[PDB]
Amino acid sequence: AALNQALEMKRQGKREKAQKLFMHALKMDPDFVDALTEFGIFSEEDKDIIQADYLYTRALTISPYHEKALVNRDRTLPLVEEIDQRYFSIIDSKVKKVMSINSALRRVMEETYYHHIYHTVAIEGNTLTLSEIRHILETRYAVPGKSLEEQNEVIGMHAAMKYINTTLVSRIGSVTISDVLEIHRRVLGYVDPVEAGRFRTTQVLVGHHIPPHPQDVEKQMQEFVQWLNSEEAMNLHPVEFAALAHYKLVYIHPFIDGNGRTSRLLMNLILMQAGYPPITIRKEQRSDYYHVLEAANEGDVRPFIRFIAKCTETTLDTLLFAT
Amino acid sequence: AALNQALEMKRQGKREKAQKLFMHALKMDPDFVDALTEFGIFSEEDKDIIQADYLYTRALTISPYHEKALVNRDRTLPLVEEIDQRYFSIIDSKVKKVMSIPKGNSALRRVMEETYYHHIYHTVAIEGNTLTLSEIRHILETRYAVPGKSLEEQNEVIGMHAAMKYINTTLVSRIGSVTISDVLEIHRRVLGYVDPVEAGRFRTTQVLVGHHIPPHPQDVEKQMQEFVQWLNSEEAMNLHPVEFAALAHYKLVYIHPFIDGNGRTSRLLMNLILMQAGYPPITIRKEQRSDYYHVLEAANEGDVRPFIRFIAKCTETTLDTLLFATTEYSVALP
Ligand SMILES: Nc1ncnc2c1ncn2[C@@H]1O[C@H](COP(=O)(O)OP(=O)(O)O)[C@@H](O)[C@H]1O
Ligand SMILES: Nc1ncnc2c1ncn2[C@@H]1O[C@H](COP(=O)(O)OP(=O)(O)O)[C@@H](O)[C@H]1O
Ligand SMILES: [Mg+2]
Ligand SMILES: [Mg+2]
Repeated sequence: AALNQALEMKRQGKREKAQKLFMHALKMDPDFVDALTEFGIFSEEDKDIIQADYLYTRALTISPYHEKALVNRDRTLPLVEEIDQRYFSIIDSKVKKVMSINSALRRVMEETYYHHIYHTVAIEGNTLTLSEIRHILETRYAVPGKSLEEQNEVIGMHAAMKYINTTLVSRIGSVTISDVLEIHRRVLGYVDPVEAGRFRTTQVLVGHHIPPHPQDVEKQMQEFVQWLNSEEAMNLHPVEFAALAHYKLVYIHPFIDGNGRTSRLLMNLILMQAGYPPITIRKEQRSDYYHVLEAANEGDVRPFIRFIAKCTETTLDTLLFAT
Repeated sequence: AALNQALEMKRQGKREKAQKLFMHALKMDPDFVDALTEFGIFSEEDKDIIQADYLYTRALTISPYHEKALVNRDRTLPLVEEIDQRYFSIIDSKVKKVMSIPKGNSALRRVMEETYYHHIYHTVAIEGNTLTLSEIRHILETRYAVPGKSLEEQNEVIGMHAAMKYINTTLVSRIGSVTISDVLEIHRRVLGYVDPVEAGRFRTTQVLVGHHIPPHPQDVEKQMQEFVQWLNSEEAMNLHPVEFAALAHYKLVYIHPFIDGNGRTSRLLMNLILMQAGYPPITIRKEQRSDYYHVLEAANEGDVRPFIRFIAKCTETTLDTLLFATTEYSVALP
């Protein structure tokens, strides 16, 4: 198809030109095995083994026996497992330096705390500025010309964080379904006190994703918390555990609202319980954040795991910048 | 004691003077049987049989056999029961006038909206909420915050409206028993936007409320089961709607089941009882805070009649307003 033009293009370079044809052929058919497999060998020439591997894996989900994808995938499968293991051990070092450590650390933590709220709420259309958030929380006085729902999204954010940082981080034992609802009760309670702290009673669409039926939400959550307390989960790297817990909850979409915020908090609880600072997915990463969630729903949660790892690294880089 | 100075002073008039000595003797001892009886006799000379009766009723709670109180109390016990029965039948006529209006009527519809925001203004303002009626209309109509006012105050308003909506939609028209769950559902909305953890659940701690120590948090649940049993009893349905409402208001206030928002739920439950009997929702105005607490104090002390009467005067003033306002718009509106 358009693939052959990219292959001829690929020769003689104009690679930026070959990329567009590969990308266009992918838009016309994202399940085109020969385009995936050839675009992966293209991605490797640019030293992008992680993306090359993505495309060989997408290809073999569509065509399990495609020889060209197979011989490449066998090759990159564990090369990528190492590359990924390595990134995690790089994050661990930055965590050590941070946990090695004060005047300027304490100062950073606050600046950060209000910055987390600004980003967790802003990502989904909340128009409050960081100064307005600091105002709402410090003074307890409303902000002029801004909706009450927006300001109550902030109060609940702080109420929930307080509760986690005080009642759950230091606590020993199993993470319960009850804790998750307690987080949600605070997260959403000031905006919707009837729906906060209880599961979805209706079926919904979330982009192109239809989550479990409200009849199934409770079992899917019991299975989720079983997993959160499993050895399998505690044997993961905290970053991979956190990212998976974030995703798994988002996939269940147990509440009618405030799912993304509880997932980001649960993720930060998992991380903080493993001695990691709380991560912030910035407002500006919404497009990337949804692309990795889409690829995850499509079958590969690694880019989501990697997305959260780059968020983890950035958060630490920002902390160590105050050296 | 100082009673003898009033009594003598009372002779020769100088009543205003007499009153102060009676009031002072009452401040030094509110349980002085002879000062109560003499002051009741004094109150009748001014045509105040209801207050005279209060004083003889009070005296006989302290001294069951006091002859002077006793003979007066028989005279007045049932006079006052008639006077009270009569006021209620006067209120019924005014309700008939309100409920004799076509109800799609343009003038009333304006008054019903005005009264709604005015109720919220007063039910919240009575406990120090500084929001003005215009700020309340703003918060609810626009959904935008009000500058320079606390978020707690604006969330007290959102929860009142949320609760009133729920009552007016889900409970007024509903048939059957009023349950303990409905009361919590009201509270969930009333308080949820201010305290989402405590809203919809009973007190877990013991508290003081003025000079009143309510049931222990261990006892709150049984006291509420007894309360809703009473709300569904025929004894309660045989009362006049006004007396039933006022008693339900008081009984809940006495239990004080929640850590906050008790007064508001009681005023709402009171308005549910009334609305279920075909009465418009009444408003205890913020300017009546002092009187409202005095009648609750007298109730706690042993006599709930002044509280019942207080709510009846609120019922009458609400209707009077409604009728007058619906009549002013009948002319000046098209
Ligand atoms: N296609 C999708 N697949 C899976 N999860 C999704 C998808 N689209 C959105 N989400 C998730 O839904 C969240 C937004 O839903 P919502 O329940 O209203 O949470 P909140 O109120 O915290 O923003 C996003 O943050 C994301 O985590
Ligand atoms: N001494 C008292 N005796 C009986 N009830 C009282 C007393 N003091 C206060 N109350 C009741 O308590 C209410 C105020 O308490 P609260 O639980 O905080 O409710 P809210 O915040 O809605 O007003 C008053 O409206 C009144 O009904
Ligand atoms: Mg949302
Ligand atoms: Mg109060």
